Amino acid sequence: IANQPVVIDNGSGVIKAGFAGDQIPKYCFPNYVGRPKHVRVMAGALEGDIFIGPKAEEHRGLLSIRYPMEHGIVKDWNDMERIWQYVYSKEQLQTFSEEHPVLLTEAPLNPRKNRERAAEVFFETFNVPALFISMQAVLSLYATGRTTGVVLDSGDGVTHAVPIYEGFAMPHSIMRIDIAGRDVSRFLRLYLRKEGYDFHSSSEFEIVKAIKERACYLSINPQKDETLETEKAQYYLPDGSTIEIGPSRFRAPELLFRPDLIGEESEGIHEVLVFAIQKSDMDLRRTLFSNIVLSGGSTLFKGFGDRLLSEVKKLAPKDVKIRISAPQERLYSTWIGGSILASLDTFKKMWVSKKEYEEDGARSIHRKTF
Amino acid sequence: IANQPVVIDNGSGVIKAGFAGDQIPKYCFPNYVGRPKHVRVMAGALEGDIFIGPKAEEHRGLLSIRYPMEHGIVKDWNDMERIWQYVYSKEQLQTFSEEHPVLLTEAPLNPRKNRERAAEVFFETFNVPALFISMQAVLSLYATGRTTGVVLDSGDGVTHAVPIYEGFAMPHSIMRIDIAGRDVSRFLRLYLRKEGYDFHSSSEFEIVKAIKERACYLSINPQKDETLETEKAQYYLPDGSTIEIGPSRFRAPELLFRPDLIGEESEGIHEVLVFAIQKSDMDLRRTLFSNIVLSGGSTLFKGFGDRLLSEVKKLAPKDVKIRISAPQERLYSTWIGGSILASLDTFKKMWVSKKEYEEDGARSIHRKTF
Amino acid sequence: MADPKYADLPGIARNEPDVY
Amino acid sequence: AALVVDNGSGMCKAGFAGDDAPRAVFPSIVGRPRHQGVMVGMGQKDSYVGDEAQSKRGILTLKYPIEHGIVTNWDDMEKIWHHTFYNELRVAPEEHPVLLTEAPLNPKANREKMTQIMFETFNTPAMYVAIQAVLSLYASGRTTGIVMDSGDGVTHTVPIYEGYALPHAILRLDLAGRDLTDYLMKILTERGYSFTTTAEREIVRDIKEKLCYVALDFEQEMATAASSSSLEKSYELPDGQVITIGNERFRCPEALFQPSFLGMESCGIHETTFNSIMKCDVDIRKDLYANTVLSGGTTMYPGIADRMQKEITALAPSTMKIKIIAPPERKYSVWIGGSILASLSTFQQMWISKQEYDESGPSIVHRKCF
Repeated sequence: IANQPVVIDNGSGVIKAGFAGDQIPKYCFPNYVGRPKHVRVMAGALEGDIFIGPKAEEHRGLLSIRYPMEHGIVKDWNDMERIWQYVYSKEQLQTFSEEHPVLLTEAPLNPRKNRERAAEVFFETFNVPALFISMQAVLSLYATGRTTGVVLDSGDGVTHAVPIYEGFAMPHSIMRIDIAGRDVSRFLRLYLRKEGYDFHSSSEFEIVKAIKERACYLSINPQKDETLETEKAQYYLPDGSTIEIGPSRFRAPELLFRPDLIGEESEGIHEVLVFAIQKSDMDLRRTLFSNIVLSGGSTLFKGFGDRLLSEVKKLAPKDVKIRISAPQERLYSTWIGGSILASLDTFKKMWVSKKEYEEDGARSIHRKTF
Repeated sequence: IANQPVVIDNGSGVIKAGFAGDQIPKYCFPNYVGRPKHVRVMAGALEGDIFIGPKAEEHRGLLSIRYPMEHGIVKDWNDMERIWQYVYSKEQLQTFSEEHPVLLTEAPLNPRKNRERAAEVFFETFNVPALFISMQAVLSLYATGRTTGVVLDSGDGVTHAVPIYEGFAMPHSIMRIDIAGRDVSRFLRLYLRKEGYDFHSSSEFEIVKAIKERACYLSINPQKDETLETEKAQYYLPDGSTIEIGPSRFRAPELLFRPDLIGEESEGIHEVLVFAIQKSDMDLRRTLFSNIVLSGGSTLFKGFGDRLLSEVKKLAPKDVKIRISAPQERLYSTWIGGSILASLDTFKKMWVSKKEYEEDGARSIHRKTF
Repeated sequence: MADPKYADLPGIARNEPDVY
Repeated sequence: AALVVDNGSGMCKAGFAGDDAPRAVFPSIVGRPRHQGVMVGMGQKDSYVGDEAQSKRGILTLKYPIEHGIVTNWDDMEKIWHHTFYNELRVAPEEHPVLLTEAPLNPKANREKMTQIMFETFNTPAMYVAIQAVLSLYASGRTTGIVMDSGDGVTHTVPIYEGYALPHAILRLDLAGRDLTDYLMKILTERGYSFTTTAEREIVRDIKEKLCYVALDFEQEMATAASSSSLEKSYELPDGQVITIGNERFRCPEALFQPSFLGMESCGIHETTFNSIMKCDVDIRKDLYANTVLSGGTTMYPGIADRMQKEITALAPSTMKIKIIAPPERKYSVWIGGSILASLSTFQQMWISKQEYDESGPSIVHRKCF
């Protein structure tokens, strides 16, 4: 049973879905379950009581949204089962889980219990013929067509940098933080309350993400932007009430570089990139500096790559060619590589079959991934 | 110019004032501006047409009461200027604004525009020599004599839990909710209309506050009180007409713990107290649980402290020593600490001088408060 | 190509100049 | 099969389920005569009801049982129900189920007493109590939209989105048609047309229905009234006497938009609807602005929809597209909605039964309502 396999690119922010051997994912929607706050007195209302995908995006105001995954670690397992069921259902894929093999994704250095419980869901509740779990960095390099590359990614949950060299992922050189797009959006919300405009509800939270996506930029020199007085640019809500953002637009993404702003001493994006290259072997460093690949949504800020270059120039050894590459399709880079990996004939050997899972259990899944 | 400095403990419900080094604030009056509804035909009437303090409390029924400050954020700035002018005038303090320095108070995580506009009023309309804005939590600990401990407070405006360990306030663990005494009094009024005894006028609103203060209690188990049938205890109004209160007395202050009743998904007092402790670093959590300080008027409900402990026992880790301390004068906690802080010799270094404000501006005030 | 989010004029990469 | 009975404070409307318009339409009045020791000839009714009280108005003390949507005298309300079923409709209440209506934010005891009278006294097989605004929205056809319902009893607002009512955003208002009728009667006395007795209360009510209209701009209409006498219309009474008033046409229903005339100290109907929409969630305001539904007799003044469009646009941001749904049949919109609700097949499982009432009691209705 070797049908056209499915590529479920997981993530706390957005969940991409579709079939193998495609250019772009057809089914992209945000990873959250929406349930109504209010009472439904009047008949002919929105049925189901559980809202996932474009219905939830359309009807935010009703729904008390709650994210099942935080930092690539599913907290609420019932909510992810409903989302994965919604992905497979007639509203998106229009196919059964029994037909196609599954390509799952996870962030590196995650809890092994979550990986086991993920496999349990796909093998038992859904009846998958074969499952395979993979990393974000390996898939990003598949999409570009390279083998050598440091993959500095920045999603909604996790930021990390896996240094791969000619098809050799070094597991001990991996640097990871739990500071990313969601924490920047949460940090922007806190600033907007200090400015004046308060947002508190979960439906109301996604307005702050939309402000962060649209009107934010990274200053090349933050001390210079502090000393100077900002212009105070405007933004229109779905309501229509105007919001003067002020200095919070440039100070919000500084959480990525200075994680001491949230009050949680970590490395930072630029330090993680340097530390990943430094932890690897001596002869591999110059090739890893030349091949720096970007991916994820929190790399899309204005002047992000310019500042990320300047920080590498400050930290790294002098007179070395730094090249921070970044494709046009950064958001779907991880899905594209999964679709390419799924289309290859070697894919049949790498996966974990249902029969192999029933015999061995979790140990066989831990062996095949690494 | 270092005269005996004035303390002005600002608040939405009540405003308290006096001088430094005093045991209790001599001048406690409610923070609102009453203006007459009816026309004055006959001569020899109440002059001025803007009533503040005991005259307004005496003549409620005449005056259309309106509060300038909601949730520790003044909306009507002209009314607060008139209140501050009434504080300084001969009817209360009998002093000039030019002589004494000022200790103002504000809640944490407020709009910075209000803080600048507060400073402009004190420096320009009044001609203050030195101003200093401080937090309610830091002052409450000054009053008790401690340095360690979480300060749970709940006035008429704001409920916020600030964790401070040995003179180190953690700004990123400061939780805040706009669910305090005013919203409880508003929720009690809405319940009394469901019972039968409706109130609508602004002078008539203060009768609901008097009912909230006197005849209310927080039950330990809310589900057990819901199943049981109430006795319908009485309360006599200022007129004379009796009111059987019923289940509206005990379900009204439940708003503080269950903010879903009014229709706003927030934390609640008990969650805010736990969340503030959890946001801090691991080693400080056990000391923060052992030192919990209560403050404000909305902590004075019957069986409030008993319910708080039961909620902490439910949420917090098991086998930890919980201790919810409080002062005897819970309403005068923040003022006494300010009077202590004002009388210290260091207070001269902390404040924003008039010369420093004229040179720099708002930046120097944002540099000295926090 | 089709889909909601893209960036126009960032470029594929930012590279330091190669010396002799 | 089912009967719909909109127990309005003014006109008590009733009929059958699945109908275009109600059969039984009459003013909810119970006129008791002048009790003097002198006899009366050839027999008469001790207490008249409905159209009989309106016909023989000159003698009878016209007392309405419902005051502000609240049943004051229950024996009077019981006589009107009896008059609705047996005399007007000509059908027993034991055979047919009975849909009733009350305004939102009413006393909880009134539903229980209304239901007790239906089951114990009238012996109804099944009953239900609906919100008036919910039915008015259901008569109009839309699932989404705020309903500015306004009768002689109570003006109120209920914002609903995609068949989800927002109970906490509801705002009941004390201003209503009866208060406008009393205001018109007072300003008539100011220009030498004194109406004291309750027989003249219906004449001034009938004057209010014919002549009065909502002003587009009030200060402009006051200026034109002083200049010209073309606006000054004439109305002949039941008696041959005829009277002429100039200022009082536009000035009477202005009390809705300026409650200060009546002495209520409340928000006007234009800004009460705005304040209701702002209390809702921020994401679902556009649809509430688009579907600003009107209903009841107090929305039957000519040019009221134009004044609502002017005032709501003035309050709201400039980017918003304001629109008032004002149908031709908005006077009887509450009853039409009940007829459509009764006609649906889903409503057959939503009724209360006799056996369920005997098990639970009057408190079962609060669960069934919303």
